[PDB]
Amino acid sequence: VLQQTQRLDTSQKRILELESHLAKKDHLLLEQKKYLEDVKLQARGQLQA
Amino acid sequence: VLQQTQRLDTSQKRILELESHLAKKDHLLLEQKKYLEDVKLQARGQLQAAESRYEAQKRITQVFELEILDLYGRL
Amino acid sequence: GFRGVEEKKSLEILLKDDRLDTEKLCTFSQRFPLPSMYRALVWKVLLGILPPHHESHAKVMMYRKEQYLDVLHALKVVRFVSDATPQAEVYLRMYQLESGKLPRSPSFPLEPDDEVFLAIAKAMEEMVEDSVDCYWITRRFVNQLNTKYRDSLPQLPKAFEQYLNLEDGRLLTHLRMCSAAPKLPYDLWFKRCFAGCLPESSLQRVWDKVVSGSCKILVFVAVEILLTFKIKVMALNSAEKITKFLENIPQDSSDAIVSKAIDLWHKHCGTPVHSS
Amino acid sequence: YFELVERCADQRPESSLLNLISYRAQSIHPAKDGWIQNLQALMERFFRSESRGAVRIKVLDVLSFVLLINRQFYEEELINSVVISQLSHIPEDKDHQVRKLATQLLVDLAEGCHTHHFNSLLDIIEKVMARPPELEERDVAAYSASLEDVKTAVLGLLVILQTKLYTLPASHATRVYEMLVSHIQLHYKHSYTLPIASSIRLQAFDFLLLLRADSLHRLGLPNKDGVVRFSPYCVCDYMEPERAVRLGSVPYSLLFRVLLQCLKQESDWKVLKLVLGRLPESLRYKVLIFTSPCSVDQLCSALCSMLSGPKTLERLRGAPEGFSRTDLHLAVVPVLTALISYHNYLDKTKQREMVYCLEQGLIHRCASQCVVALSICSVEMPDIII
Repeated sequence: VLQQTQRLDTSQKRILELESHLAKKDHLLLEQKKYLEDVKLQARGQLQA
Repeated sequence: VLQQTQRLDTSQKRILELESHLAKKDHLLLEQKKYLEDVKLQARGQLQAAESRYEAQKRITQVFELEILDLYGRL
Repeated sequence: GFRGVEEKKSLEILLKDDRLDTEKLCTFSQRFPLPSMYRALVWKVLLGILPPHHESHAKVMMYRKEQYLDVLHALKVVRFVSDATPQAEVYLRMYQLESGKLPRSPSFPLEPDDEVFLAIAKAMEEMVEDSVDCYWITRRFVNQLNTKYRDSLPQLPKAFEQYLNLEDGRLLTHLRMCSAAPKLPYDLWFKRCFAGCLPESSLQRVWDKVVSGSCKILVFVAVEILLTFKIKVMALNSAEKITKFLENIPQDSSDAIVSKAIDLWHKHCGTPVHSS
Repeated sequence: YFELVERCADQRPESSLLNLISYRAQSIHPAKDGWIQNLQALMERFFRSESRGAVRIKVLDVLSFVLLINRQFYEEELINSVVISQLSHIPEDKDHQVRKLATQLLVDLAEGCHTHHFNSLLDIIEKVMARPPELEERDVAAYSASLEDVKTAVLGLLVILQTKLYTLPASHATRVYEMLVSHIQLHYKHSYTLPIASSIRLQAFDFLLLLRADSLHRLGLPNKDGVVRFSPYCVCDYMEPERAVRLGSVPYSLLFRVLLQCLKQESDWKVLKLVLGRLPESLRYKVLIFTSPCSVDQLCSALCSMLSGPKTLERLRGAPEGFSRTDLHLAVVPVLTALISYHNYLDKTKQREMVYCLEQGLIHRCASQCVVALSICSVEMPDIII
């Protein structure tokens, strides 16, 4: 039981770390999505001219 | 002990899944950066394609302009 | 109160961003006047002459200047225009060429659409210094009239008849007793957008709003025209006399006319609210 | 040109609209501005407001290809903008090919979709599965194809469950299991009889009976190689929803209850041959039955009453031409043999009936199984084997 609770606590903390890291990755993906939207908006903005 | 072992295994497989998730999101971010650079490159290609269209039509109008100036000169 | 400073600095903040938010610029243009130094820029951005991204303005203005010079040189080549041709007629011929509606020779009489564009072009000349900028602003404005407001402009006369009563019912009753309501100059007010009716120094305050999506500002400009001339209109007594007076209103009170028309349009259609 | 074709689409031949859709599909990828809006417009015009079958199939295939390529990055945006907004009317759709292909699309999409839009995709699959007094002998076969979308929807639920069981959030597999089970129970509520419904029940039961569980309550399923993978998130255990990593309560009682109804009401022998063929193996896992509101008493009652009365043979259809009460004995005796292990959890009247069924089996070709079973009954059930 003691070994399992040490491992439970460490793995739950690791999960929280990984979830925060994954949230950061998702935020970066959303930012790059709107960066591509911005990029192609600029590109068609002078392609239309 | 069964519940505790189950809680660990949920967490430990979830760690492997979350690490594959972080790896996959990093690889998706990399391929997305590459795709943004490719759409930026296609932007240059399409802009220069439009420029070439304009230059070709400009030359066509140049030939017709010289024809018009010649025909007017002959009047 | 230094509210002019607040307006100018807010617009400079809206213009500082590497990407100009056309929606925020439209809302600002609704809520406030444009400072004259940024009017041509903001009109170009809202009319789509310049795209939202500020970096692209140099290359896009190169494109606009190239297109202007190409169309102008083409009109010179087919001898449609000349150096003597007035700048407004030059813009009209450029617009006709770019829209494929150029006649066989300049001696062909102008169509009503041509006269409307010519009137707006004449008004634009006094507002926009640069010939390329003036032409592009003119063409996009007239194209907005034919595309963004092809259905809205015909409704404007009825909106005039409504809001005119809603601010002074007895005045519209005075007009209808003359049965002159359908003979009022709606083609001037709403096809030519008061071009040639108001001095351009204050017609530009109207056109700020017309560029930013509001053609009801035209309705309220006409309403404030007739409210400002209540002393004269209530002394008018014939349909033709009213029509001729409304096409040649005194220009002294025009600054106040447009100011109070914007006040009336902010009162009846509410104050614009920034989006959350 | 294709703007003109779009503005005269109603009058065009179908191949012209196919070319238009291919062209617009070219226009739909993340490199092009407003590609989501372009796809939404194509979907609206040529699926939502078009009634020709091939054109809608082509636009549905365009959407399928767009999802196949661009679910890498834009899955959520596409689902919100296009799929939920356009395919939601598929249950009311009148084209059978279009409905079948649309639930195949929604299924293939929901299998991988682990966002909070999986519930929205299962909404459309469910409303498809939520599906006559007059039929002529050949018109039965022609009409039968009008339900293949129900088939692809539920066989799609099988694929979706085989994926979603091992992936969070665990409510996804929970909903798929509830839909699969409540639908295979709707079969008995409505007493469906068509061969499509028979095959649906067969395939669904074949998948469902393969749900194993380890000592850790974790559910499991075999891979292609037949090796069981136990789920780290979905557990057979009953949780009351009334007043840490969240865990998927996938209680075996729902599947068990519909197994009871399959024993009591099924008519297709190919299904009972399967349910009886896989019940002994499933009954090995006492974790399944005990951790959920299962009723072993009802199970023994179903099997014993199946053997005791002739009514089962008056209920069965599609059995082999020589099927007899003896064949029913051969099939049920294995389940009773495995059911002996639940003696402490069976009512003694049911134990007496089960012992009586095993005793009755000594007449038939399963005499060896009955004698072996009765030996264990002697050790385990002395107060009733006396």
